[PDB]
Amino acid sequence: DGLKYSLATGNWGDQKKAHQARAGVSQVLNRLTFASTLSHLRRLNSPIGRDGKLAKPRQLHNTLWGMVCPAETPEGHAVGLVKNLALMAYISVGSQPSPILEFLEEWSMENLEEISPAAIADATKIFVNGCWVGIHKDPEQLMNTLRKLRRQMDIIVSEVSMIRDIREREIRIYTDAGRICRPLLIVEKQKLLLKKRHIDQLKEREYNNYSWQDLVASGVVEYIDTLEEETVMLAMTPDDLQEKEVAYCSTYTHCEIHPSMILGVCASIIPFPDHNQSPRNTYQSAMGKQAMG
Amino acid sequence: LRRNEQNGAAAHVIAEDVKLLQFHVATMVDNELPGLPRAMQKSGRPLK
Amino acid sequence: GAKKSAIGQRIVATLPYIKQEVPIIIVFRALGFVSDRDILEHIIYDFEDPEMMEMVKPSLDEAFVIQEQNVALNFIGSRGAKPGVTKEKRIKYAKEVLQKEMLPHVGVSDFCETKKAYFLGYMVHRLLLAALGRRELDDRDHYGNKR
Amino acid sequence: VGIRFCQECNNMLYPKEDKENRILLYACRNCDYQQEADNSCIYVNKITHEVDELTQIIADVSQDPTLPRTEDHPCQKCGHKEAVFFQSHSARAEDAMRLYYVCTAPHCGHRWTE
Amino acid sequence: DDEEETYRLWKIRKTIMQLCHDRGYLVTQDELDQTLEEFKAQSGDKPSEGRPRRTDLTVLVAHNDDPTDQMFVFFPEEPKVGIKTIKVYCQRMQEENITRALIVVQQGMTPSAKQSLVDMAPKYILEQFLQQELLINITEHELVPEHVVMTKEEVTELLARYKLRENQLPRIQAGDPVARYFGIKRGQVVKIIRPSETAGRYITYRLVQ
Amino acid sequence: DREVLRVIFPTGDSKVVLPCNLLRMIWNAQKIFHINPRLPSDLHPIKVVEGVKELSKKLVIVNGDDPLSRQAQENATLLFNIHLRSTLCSRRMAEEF
Amino acid sequence: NNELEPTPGNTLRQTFENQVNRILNDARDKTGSSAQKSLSEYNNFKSMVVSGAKGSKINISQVIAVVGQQNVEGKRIPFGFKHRTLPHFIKDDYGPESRGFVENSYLAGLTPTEFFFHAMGGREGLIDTAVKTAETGYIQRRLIKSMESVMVKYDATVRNSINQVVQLRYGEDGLAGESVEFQNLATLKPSN
Amino acid sequence: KDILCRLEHTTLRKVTANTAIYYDPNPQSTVVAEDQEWVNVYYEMPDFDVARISPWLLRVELDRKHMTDRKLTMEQIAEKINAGFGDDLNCIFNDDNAEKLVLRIRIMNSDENKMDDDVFLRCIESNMLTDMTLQGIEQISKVYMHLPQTDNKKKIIITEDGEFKALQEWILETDGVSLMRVLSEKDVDPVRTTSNDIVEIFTVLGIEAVRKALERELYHVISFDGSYVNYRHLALLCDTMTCRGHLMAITRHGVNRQDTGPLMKCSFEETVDVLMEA
DNA sequence: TAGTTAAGTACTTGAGCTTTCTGTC
RNA sequence: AAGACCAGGCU
DNA sequence: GACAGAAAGCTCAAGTACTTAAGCCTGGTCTTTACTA
Ligand SMILES: [Zn+2]
Ligand SMILES: [Zn+2]
Repeated sequence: DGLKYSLATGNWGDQKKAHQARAGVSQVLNRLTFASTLSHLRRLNSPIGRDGKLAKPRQLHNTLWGMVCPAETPEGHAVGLVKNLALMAYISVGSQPSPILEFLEEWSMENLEEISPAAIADATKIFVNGCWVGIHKDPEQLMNTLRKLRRQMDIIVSEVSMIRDIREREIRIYTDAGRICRPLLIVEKQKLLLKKRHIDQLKEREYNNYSWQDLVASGVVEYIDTLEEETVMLAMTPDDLQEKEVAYCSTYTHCEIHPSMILGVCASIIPFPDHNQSPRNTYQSAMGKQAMG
Repeated sequence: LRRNEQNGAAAHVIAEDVKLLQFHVATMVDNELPGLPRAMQKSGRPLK
Repeated sequence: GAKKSAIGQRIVATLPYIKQEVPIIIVFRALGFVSDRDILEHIIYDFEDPEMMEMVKPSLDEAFVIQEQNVALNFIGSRGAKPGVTKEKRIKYAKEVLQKEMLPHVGVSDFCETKKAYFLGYMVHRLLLAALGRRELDDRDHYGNKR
Repeated sequence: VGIRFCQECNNMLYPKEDKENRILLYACRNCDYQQEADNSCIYVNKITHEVDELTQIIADVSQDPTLPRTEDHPCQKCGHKEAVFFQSHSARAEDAMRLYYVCTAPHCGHRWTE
Repeated sequence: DDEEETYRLWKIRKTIMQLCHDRGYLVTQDELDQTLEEFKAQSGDKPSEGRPRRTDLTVLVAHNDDPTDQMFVFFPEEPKVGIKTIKVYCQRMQEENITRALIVVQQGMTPSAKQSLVDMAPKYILEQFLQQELLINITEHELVPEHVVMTKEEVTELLARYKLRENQLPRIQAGDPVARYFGIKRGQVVKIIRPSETAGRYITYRLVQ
Repeated sequence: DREVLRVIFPTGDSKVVLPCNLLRMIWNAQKIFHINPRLPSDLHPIKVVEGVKELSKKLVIVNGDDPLSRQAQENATLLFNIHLRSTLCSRRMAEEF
Repeated sequence: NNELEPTPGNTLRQTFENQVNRILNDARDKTGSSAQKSLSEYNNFKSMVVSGAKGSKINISQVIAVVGQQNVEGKRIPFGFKHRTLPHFIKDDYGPESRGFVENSYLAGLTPTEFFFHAMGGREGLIDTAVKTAETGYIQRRLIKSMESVMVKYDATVRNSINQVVQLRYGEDGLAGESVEFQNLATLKPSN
Repeated sequence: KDILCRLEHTTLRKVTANTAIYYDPNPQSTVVAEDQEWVNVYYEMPDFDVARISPWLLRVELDRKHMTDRKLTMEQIAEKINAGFGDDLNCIFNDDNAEKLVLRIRIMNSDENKMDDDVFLRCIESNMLTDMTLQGIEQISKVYMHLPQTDNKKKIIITEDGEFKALQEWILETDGVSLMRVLSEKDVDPVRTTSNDIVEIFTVLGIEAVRKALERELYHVISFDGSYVNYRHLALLCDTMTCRGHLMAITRHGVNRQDTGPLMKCSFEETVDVLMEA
């Protein structure tokens, strides 16, 4: 009855403590249209109170790029507080940081009990799920080996995010659940790692048991979350930004699959959305859930 | 309280009943009194 | 105030299940680090920077009156949920609070006090870096800061 | 000037005035260790904060692929062409746009400002 | 120092002569208009250990209707005024048989001395004025319109014409700076004449309460 | 009246909100009565002044015979009377209208 | 190269932003003027704007020429990432493209970054529309409750419910506000 | 510009480059290199080295750019410090010839003749930097100077021909308001100087001035958008707000301090409490 | 079957400084 | 019956 | 009788309790009583 009540009424907590219980979860699924059903199944809610007149948490933040649809929000008191997921966005399910710590102990790291606190200034700190585990003195090779192992899927799951903040000398590793991430193509030097044989095999995908998981396992595509993007140099398209010009940049490390993947389910049905005004795109994203079919 | 006053039981129980009656009488007029436990219906719902 | 102008900025901690603010040095001494060199060695990772010393100095002076670990534990217990009748009861309650409700992700077994000291020292160091302007304040709407 | 510690209990030295010899000394109030001060300064305060940030910036920032880099400005000691450049981070100065340069090659950690 | 203090005293005296002229007291045109150099020559330039002490500056002016009423303006030498000093001023006031006087305080007055001013009210009426308040004539500001104190006969005619009881009029409090400037008491009615961009002119009446 | 206007309106803003549009009204009269500007007029200049003076008495905002009522009436209608006299000037009537 | 001199009363950042905004606004205005001059007499956009039925000269400029700079909270697009706006740009890039200047027009279509910056720009307008209403309504209600009893009596005086006099004549001239029009004094301005 | 510098608040901290506390046990045998010269010039025929003089030295440096921007004088600074604190500091200061602009401060001579000496010198530094108030009027953060292009801030006068001529004159706009002392100031125009604060205008000029100033503020905030609202509504609002003789805010407090019927008040913002009091 | 969040104003309270009367010289 | 939550629409 | 100290007093800054929080409209679903005795 506890599971049944909390899933039926929507109040999330004890029924006797319903005053302290959070509400609004587990709404009735919308069946007006298939697009409405999909948008309802892919939706995010900010717990910030709807009554708050503070504008800041409602504004479209830069870090929503590729993760949350910029066009699709409800109109009213909930503007910017209810957000829909991008098409290629994936939410991490979480994993235990048991193998990562063991590999770090194998990779010459110093435990938190054995540091001489005089040598802690030059070395780089290492964080795992927020917990400071130890220090390391060669961040470059460590970060290279970690990225190689993640790309080979060997002992680091592709859902694990690794971040090196050079100026603050910190290295952060998250295996935590709830992190939002999206796939990107790896760029080595000025060239994509995606080549014509991969495309041939994917075009012959039927009766070849070769799929997106085999594409991931080859080290061609990589999952990247929000705060790892801070250390990423992204190219909008390969044929345009990888080729030599009067150069803006040469250290590109990743490339988007396609720029249209930043839109949500309801905003992906709009023809020519870049030729319209953004309020009109938002209005269409809201009205598409009410279109009959 | 009328019964306990007719019995004359113990001055402590009379005072406790007086406090309880004060709470209920005040809470019938005002249930939004801060610093005090707001009255509850058997549902766990607060009174109007 | 005369005191406030002389001291400057003091660092205080709001521990769970504890009534009011507690100075950082008192918490560090309660963790088992009596000596000021060890406390500053956990707070400040490089002794050649005088601005960090100038920022930290008033906090040391505020908590000079407590020098013993048991005295610091009694000081913390006096501000617990309820004042314990006996001093050792307050000491035990404060020790339990500092083992369980203080930084549970760092550890729970009684060996982990050293790691708790490092993590608290890192927190204070990050606060000092923000106060010196050497780091940018964290953005609450940064979508990587969210789960 | 900066902190120093008593050599027996490793606690803070703080300054006192000797009244007879009329000299300053450092005494740790947890003990009787008295040590004559060699710096005649106990407290300094750089109100205008005109300290150049070259000491705050590290040479490891050269490995950041998202920083810009130009061939125009050469390094002084080695003359490697490549040098990543970036802006100040001091919040409180009479200027806010000057570029800090770090030499890009693996062993030359040379940092300079134009 | 002393040139600026001379300038302040000249400003205060000019504002006090304008005050007295506006209250209906006999003030000659030369006293209304005194150049800084003329005032300097009259009162002997620098004040500090100099000729214009604060006590050198007191003003006696006579009312136009009756020369018996008169009025004194005092300039206490102390930064703060006390009950003793106010009692000395009241003793001089009784000796000279005058009924109305002012006090120009350099910084402020103790509440015990403020209560002493009002305690005297049926006998002798004393009004406190801060030094800064008299450093400029607020009546000459563009925002302040013209204020005219009405007589009792005019107030009666006003109330008979509009058939109004006294409390039905707009009000002005006695602590209003303009009410302090004109020395207006509770129960009196002021007439305000201000220009309007719809009519051209408009007259408003404020009761003093 | 010009001196009064210059006192009332510093900065010289001549745009004023008033009840009845005298220029439109004069233009209506010209077209209603088929007035030829090319020909001499038969309107005696005394009657312009006298009609303006008599009309100004018939525009009453404050009713009363007391001096207070007269002053209130004058203050209420000062701006409109100034505008009316400016527009119904005898020279202006003889030249333009 | 530190050759820019700071304007009086302004920070170096403030004057740098002012100069860049001046340049971009001048560019957007010139392009709009050229686009408006290029319009034919048969153009339906011009036929709608000139008559004042709907649309405007800035709408024509944004449709044909340049959408223009996008602003958030009255400022140019901020740095949500560490020292850059998007992961596509390099750190410390204050150029027009990096900070939200939309070079293309609606007819030509926007690039992906300009599209995201325009979405950020429209979100601010949507938020302001959603937020301002409560405060405006609360002000309106408080004004009405404060003034509800003020009324013109048969004395032509304006009095509240307590018969206290607020104005001796309504509007200080006693006239209703619907029959009045704008006029010129014709005696105020002339030379003597 | 002279009036701008005379109107703006300036603390000693803005013109001070850096501060250091030294220990110099004897006047003449100084630990700094350059101070020896003027030290001997002042102490060869010593000014008040008559009682004992304290081992602890306070030493402030002054940036020449900020010192000369505000037309300050080191003699002025020494006079202001000495007058503000009394004789409890002895001030030693350099001539302007010295490239390193130094003001050598020691605690009272009559104290070396409660707080510990160096700690007291730190507390003095922390007091001077925030409180010394070298120039101008406090609560005045910044003052801006510009030539207005709008006719509503331009001085318009009547020429000898009776025409209206608009003049361009420098005007100042401050951040922070202290109206009374600014109206007192030399060469400031008392007739036309105004602020945007309503309570500040009230407590200075009275109720009719607030009537007019509030009318102007409301007109500005309504007509800034380009819209037009008839004068009568603005006049009625101002008259209702200023009718009772004091500033009646249009809130529950201001509306319910009117002596109206309780049934009118219960219908606005305090329903049960109004009736309870009645 | 019975019970069982963020703003803003008004009011209170505690720190700092006046008069007057009462005692002692 | 009534109460509660939620979603959407028009400004 | 003249000084000083101790008095009641008084005023003036911090801290605390309390208030409001756009208008209209359409639906849907869920639940009042489950737990001790
Ligand atoms: Zn020691
Ligand atoms: Zn180099």
